[PDB]
Amino acid sequence: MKVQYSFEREFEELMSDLLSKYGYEMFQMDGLGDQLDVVKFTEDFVRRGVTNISTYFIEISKPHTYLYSLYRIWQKMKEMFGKGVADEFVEAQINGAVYLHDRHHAALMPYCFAYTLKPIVEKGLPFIKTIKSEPAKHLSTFIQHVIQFVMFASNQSSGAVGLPDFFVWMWYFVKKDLKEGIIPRDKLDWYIEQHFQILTYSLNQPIRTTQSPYTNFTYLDRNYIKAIFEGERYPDGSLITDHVEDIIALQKHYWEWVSRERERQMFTFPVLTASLLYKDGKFLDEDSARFINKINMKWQDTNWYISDSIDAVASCCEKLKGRMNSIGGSDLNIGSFKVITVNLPRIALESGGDREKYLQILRHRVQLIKKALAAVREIIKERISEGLLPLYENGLMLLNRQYGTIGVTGVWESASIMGLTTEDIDGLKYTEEGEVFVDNVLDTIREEAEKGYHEYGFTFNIEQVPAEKAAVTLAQKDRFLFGEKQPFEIYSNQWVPLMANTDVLNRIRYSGKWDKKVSGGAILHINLGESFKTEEESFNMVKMIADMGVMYFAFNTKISVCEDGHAFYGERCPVCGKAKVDEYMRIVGYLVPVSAFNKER
Amino acid sequence: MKVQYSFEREFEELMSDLLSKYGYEMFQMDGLGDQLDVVKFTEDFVRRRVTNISTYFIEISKPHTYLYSLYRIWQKMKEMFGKGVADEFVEAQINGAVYLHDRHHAALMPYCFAYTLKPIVEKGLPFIKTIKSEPAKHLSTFIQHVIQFVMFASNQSSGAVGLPDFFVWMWYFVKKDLKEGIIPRDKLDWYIEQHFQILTYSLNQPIRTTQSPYTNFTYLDRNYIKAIFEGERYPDGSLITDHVEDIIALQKHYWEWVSRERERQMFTFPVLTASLLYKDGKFLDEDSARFINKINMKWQDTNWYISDSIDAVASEKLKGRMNSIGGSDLNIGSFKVITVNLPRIALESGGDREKYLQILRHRVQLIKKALAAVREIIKERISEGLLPLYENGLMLLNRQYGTIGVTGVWESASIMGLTTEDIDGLKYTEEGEVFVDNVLDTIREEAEKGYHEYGFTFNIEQVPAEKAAVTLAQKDRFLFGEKQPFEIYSNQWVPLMANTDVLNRIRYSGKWDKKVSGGAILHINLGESFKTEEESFNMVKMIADMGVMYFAFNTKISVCEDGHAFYGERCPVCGKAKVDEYMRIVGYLVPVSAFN
Ligand SMILES: [Zn+2]
Ligand SMILES: [Zn+2]
Repeated sequence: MKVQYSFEREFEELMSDLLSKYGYEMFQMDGLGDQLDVVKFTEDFVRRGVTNISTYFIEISKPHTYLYSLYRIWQKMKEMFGKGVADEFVEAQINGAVYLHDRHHAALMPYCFAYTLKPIVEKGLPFIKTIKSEPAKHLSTFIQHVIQFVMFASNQSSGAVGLPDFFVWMWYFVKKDLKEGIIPRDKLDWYIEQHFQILTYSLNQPIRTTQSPYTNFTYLDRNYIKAIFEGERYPDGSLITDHVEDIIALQKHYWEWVSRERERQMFTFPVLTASLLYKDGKFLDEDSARFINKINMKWQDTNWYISDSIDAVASCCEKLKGRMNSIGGSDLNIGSFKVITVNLPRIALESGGDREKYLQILRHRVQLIKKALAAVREIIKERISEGLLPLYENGLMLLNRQYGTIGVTGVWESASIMGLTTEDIDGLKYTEEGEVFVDNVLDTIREEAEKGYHEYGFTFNIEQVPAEKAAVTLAQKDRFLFGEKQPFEIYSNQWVPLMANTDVLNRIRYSGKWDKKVSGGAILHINLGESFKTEEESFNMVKMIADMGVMYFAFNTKISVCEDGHAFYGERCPVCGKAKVDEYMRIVGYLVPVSAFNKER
Repeated sequence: MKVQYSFEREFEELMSDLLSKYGYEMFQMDGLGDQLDVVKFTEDFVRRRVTNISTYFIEISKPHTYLYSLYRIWQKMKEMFGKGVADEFVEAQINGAVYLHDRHHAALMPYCFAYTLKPIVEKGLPFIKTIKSEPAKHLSTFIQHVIQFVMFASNQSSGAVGLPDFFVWMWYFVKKDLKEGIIPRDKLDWYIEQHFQILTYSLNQPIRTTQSPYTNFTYLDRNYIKAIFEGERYPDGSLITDHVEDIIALQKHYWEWVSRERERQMFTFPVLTASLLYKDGKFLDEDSARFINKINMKWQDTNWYISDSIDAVASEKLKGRMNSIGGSDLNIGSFKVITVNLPRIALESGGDREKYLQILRHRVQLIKKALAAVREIIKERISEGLLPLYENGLMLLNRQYGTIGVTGVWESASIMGLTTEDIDGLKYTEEGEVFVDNVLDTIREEAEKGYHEYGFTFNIEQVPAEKAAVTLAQKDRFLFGEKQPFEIYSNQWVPLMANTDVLNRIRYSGKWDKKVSGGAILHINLGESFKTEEESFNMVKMIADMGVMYFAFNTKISVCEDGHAFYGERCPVCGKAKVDEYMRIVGYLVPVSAFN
């Protein structure tokens, strides 16, 4: 049976011309071949047996909503910029010169946001319109509302649901219920922990599919609490800044509880970050920094965020400032509506090793990505006007607080193809001409991101993206097109590859030079041979790393699990005595089970 | 642009022949026309506010998964019974002689079940395999697991999630938390009501799409509690039956709380039923019956279930009540319903009743063969590892019926010339009553033969037919023109809005409910309001005496823009005017403007 999809004549002509030029195999690699045949797709899915039937109904329509989104983006770009520019983008997306993230969602909903819970506390759940819900009056109903909000928001967006001020609002309800005698003192710590447990297990127990929503928590230091909440009041009229020491103590209690709970059961969410202010050789909140250094000795389960100023966060709750990162540590009231990534190894292959030629091609392709992002933003505005995205109508997601993102991947592999990498006793490194080359690539992307605000009327950022699927897909398309000239099976997501032996001093130096050029849109893994021998050792090393200008980092760890999910180190579980079956490590910046995750890439 | 869907040659040929015979309009009416064009469907969806983007991703693939399910059911019928039979079933589904329920899910997952919570209390959530969960130790974590269970089960099935023994298990956690000093004796009622509030609001606040899952609660009388749980024990070793009076008291407390909560905010779920044993003119638990009668006076929000025996629930041919609205017995369900269009057969017969009865018997025999094929496909999916509620002992396949549905009994009779009107109002003729007797007796003869033919048990239901009642009438008008004068077909023995006298309605239900073993509902519109409890209770007894098995009374409930429930034109809470009304249309209370 042949079934019709109704496209304009010009788009049919383009798709036919591209099939002529590249062949059916190119379409098959991009997800637009036999995946569109519902019968073949279904009979393959049911025979692959972990997965249950709820996954089928989510996956079956993804090729069809991708095809729709690519058509709608072509239509809009043709209207804004002309037919030639539109045709150029569709060709670049199908052949792999660029990568459109969340492509099955791209003409329908936005990427991510880091939320404040103030509207939830004051107004309840106003975005659910079939019933009127009253604002919470006690701790149990506050916790219920937080869970419902996370689940709602994860089906109105493709990426992370961030909650950096969670502990600020939880403290209010703890104190209220204590003063009222709802919670007796002799039961206060029991009560707090039982709510920690309900929230945490809910965020790791998937109802549909086999994966939970992606969530983030942040430990806010005393400087951050004070700068963000100056002037603001709780619903009882008291000043939030009058309660800083109680908020700090509730944050410390959660971090201690979760470190103990991992022996009983290992889990991924929420992803943990600590945000610290550091200047001229010292931490401005030294008590919090020493605390995080102490608790991390067990599992290294928390990522370090370091900043030298709180100016950007003072004014959060026209050019946009504030940190945006897809792993964790995005500032309160900041997000991104869409990411589109440039394939850097492709440009290396096209240039023949001529660096001036490389920089010309790069500048043109970044200009193309800006016009595609502008068109996607116009489509999101349409959806808001059509009544389809209530998080925007109700003041939770804010469009004027979201960037358009220019992504990068394969920096190392690109330099390697150009002839600009080497090795010595201290491991893999860039040549002297290589460090200059990377300087020039990032400075050039930055120039164009800045010009965009005056060109298009909104703000652009740059990220070295996690690239969970793109790192594999881009390398495969390049090998299809260029053969043995492209010798890598996967591209890298850090300045030096995750599993390279590069001296710690060189690694730290490189992140010191280049994190600032992407305004904190990256992460560094520190390669420590042997575990830390003492607390003071660890702390001296943290201070060294911060001194050199690294903005976001985490220490290496390899955590074992048994078949019943207990976490430990070594080959035999100390709880039940069974052998290890897998291990948890950071592959794209957060702790995951490695065999399953690597299969999923 | 054209996209290929890869079918066997014989199915391709069949679909081409049916398009030639009936034309593209018949395919459009069945959902297999321009609904399959992704671009048209998307641009139509987005320009229509109640719905949001989460609805789009659920609706876009339904035409495609229906087309796949129709093909797979054809393949399995061909394997089991030959190509002629498989071809006949497809023609009947496309042209409206039959109606396959939940058609977009029919080769992927099953319809419904009424669960016990024993395995949840004893094992936690083992059907979620990516993390290991421990059984609940306290009331708050028990409430959490019940919510998570309902949401998980609603995405592994198409129809209702029933929880008839909820209060038996909630009581154990109340008792344990009292014994362990978690909550003092004097703050007990406040603690209980906080948990009623969390559970109830979660079951009325949709996360994906704009509708919550369909859920049911049952008030079990003292007879039912004693018979179901004889010899059974709680996790602490004590006998369930030593606590009958505590369970009854906790059930009464919920029924009182939810009646008061409607003024604060009106909502639908869970749908409420009370199950009572009644024999030789008397309720055998009179205390509970009088309580239900008393509490119903305000909103008439509970449906009455009447039975004469507890033998079936006391424990290969399956016995136990199955109903799509509410009151399905503990550990009973259905894997699929396929409904017969009775007005079609009236139109095909030309008014000859022996011809009608011959066509009917053949069409029911075809429905049995299609149900048997669906069941074989469900067994395949269980062995592929796709349906974990069966592996984990929550859904049980030998406790599910295959269901033969009916709709349009009255309109069928009208077209045949067997209805009239007199001083009593609209009614069946004498010959018409005997005709309905014969139609129901024929269907039941074939339902009983199927056990020996196929090795599993069949039931009958007069279904709610929310969408089928409209689409089947439309298809018949397309094929027969002015000979089919009705805009919609009926889901009760006489139409709800007809002028029939109430004694007539009650008489028909008293005759015919027993023939479909309780798979029906009688609901009566109240004019004024009851003046006293005693008159209400005598009416309830009168209806029970006549043999009616499931019934309710209908009031007209007003709501304002802020959501408060009341009677009349102006709100006693906030002073604003009425903007809509809640009423019982197919068995459960819904906002009337939206039901459209
Ligand atoms: Zn173990
Ligand atoms: Zn009102």
